[PDB]
Amino acid sequence: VTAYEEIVCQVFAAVLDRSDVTADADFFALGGHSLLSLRVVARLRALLGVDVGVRDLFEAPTPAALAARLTRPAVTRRGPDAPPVLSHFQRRLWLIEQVYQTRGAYNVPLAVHVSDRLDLDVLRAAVRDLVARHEVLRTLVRSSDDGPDPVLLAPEDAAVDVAEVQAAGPVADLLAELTAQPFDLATQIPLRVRMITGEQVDGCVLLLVCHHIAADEWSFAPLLRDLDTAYRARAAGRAPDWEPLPAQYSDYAATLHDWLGEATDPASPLRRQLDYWQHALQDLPDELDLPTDRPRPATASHRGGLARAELPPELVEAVRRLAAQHGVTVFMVVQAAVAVLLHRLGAGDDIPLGSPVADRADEAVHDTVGFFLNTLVLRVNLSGNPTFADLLDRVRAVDLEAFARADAPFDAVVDTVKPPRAVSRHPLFQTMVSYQRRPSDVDRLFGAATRLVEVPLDTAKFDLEFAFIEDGHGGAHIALNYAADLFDHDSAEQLVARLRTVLEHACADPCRPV
Ligand SMILES: *P(=O)(O)OCC(C)(C)[C@@H](O)C(=O)NCCC(=O)NCCSCCN
Repeated sequence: VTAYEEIVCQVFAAVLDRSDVTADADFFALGGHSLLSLRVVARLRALLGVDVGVRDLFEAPTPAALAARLTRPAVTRRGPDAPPVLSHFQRRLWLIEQVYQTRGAYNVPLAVHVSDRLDLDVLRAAVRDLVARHEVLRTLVRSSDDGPDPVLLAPEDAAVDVAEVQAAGPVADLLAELTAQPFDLATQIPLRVRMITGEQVDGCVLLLVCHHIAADEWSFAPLLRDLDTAYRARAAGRAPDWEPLPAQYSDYAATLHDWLGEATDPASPLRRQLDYWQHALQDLPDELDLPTDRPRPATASHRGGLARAELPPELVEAVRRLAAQHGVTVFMVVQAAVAVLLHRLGAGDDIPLGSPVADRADEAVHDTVGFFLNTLVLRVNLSGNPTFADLLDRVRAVDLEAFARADAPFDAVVDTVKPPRAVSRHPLFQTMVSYQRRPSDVDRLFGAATRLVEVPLDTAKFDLEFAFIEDGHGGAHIALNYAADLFDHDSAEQLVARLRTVLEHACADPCRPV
């Protein structure tokens, strides 16, 4: 759970009086000492509601270490002969592709504009190095009577897919097209690389497409970092000089599945967290009464669109200050605003919102390539018509309770709650909200001038997905990924504009009833 880390950083900043704090910043190096540690401890006790002492700050002086400390064995690397192991995340992502024709909805794109057209032969060499380094990028998933089995391809046997694509038409729609092309997870590695060139592009656009089975959005930064390292080494005619990974994805999965235990074991973390969710999701609505343009079709298509809401830097700043002043994360403010929006549209007082939560606290995977996002149902109650400030308190309590049981796999939660099912409706929630932060310092990759370009998706995973996305340097926008079966594009533009309006009012006056 990243939220503990963000709150610690928040406290460091207010106590040390700096706008300086990152996940790796040492409290004592930043000007903290034993006396000031009292104020960190006191504030964290009031915001997180757990026993913290100077003890923990001494042992774990960084926000990353402190957050992981006050919340299970460390990931251990297995032997060189170690067979691959699929995490329950990967098994669920494989299962999604069997239940539905997703049309590429579970591919994740990463697109980088480059001022120089890259060398396709060096690029292919660098991708091979990237795949050799990260086993998850060359792990196939084959079906069997049972379910899926991992198949780890040897580096020599991992046929990478790297190609140049000339752009006649515009590149942004071409990016969406390349992103949606399907992976056969049983025969192709879950990574595709395309270099878009053309008379209308200056340099090239480098497109990495992963299947989510091998990458979440936190994988963008190590993917670009490692690919940049391999590219520049191969351009110089040598293999990259790599510090080996502290852990492969299968190491993480084996450790996690061993600690999780079996659901029939009453002392297992799995059963204990499932029992929490069974009670926390009792009497859940099948779905929220949302204003759609078309009824829910019999078959889900995963066709989608993308509507953006721009946020003035003043608004971004006000939202950060509103979060800091109420002791919540920026995500929590966005989540509360989504709940108010659905509430005002007539969804009721019981608002379940799905949200991805990264399981990346262990230092061995904090910055590695893989899929670590569990999906949690964050159940927001809005009865009693409280203020926005009251709702921020409710949302913090709901989220911290939930984040303490973030390891129960979402598919096991569904199996435990047993909601009424329907293929055209995602179970337990149909609206997701998340907070995302794009990589910083990716401006000078591959010896050129580089910048990320966002890819307009033609797919959607739920009815609605709201993402508060920070670019790598202080900018932010809201992206609404909507199901095209249900919403016209103009309806989605209006929804995401209303979300911004709720945020404007909240920062202006959070003592206003919702
Ligand atoms: P933090 O690590 O920044 O600071 C810890 C301090 C406050 C320095 C703490 O360790 C401390 O005060 N140490 C000094 C303790 C000491 O000297 N005790 C002996 C006093 S002489 C009395 C003999 N009878």
